[PDB]
Amino acid sequence: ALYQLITEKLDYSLKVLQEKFHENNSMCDELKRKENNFKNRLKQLTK
Amino acid sequence: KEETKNKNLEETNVMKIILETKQTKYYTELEQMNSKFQSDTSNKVKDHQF
Repeated sequence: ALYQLITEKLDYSLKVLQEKFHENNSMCDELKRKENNFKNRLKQLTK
Repeated sequence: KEETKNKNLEETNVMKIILETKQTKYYTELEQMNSKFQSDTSNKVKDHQF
């Protein structure tokens, strides 16, 4: 009983954590694009 | 005096080995189940960690 339920809990937790990792990667690259856009906006503004 | 020891030891050993055969019949799953948990759970643990 300790075995099967805990192993299924962990198998579901793997998906739970991988979802948040993928979404964190998406938020990270969107942050990268945002900061690049702000820096290029500054570039054009100075020009 | 000899016969007392003879009968005691003989019956005692007969019962001991017979009940030993009866008893030794019960355990196969404890260590195997534990190990077969951790064997396929180590990768999950490493996933959790990383």
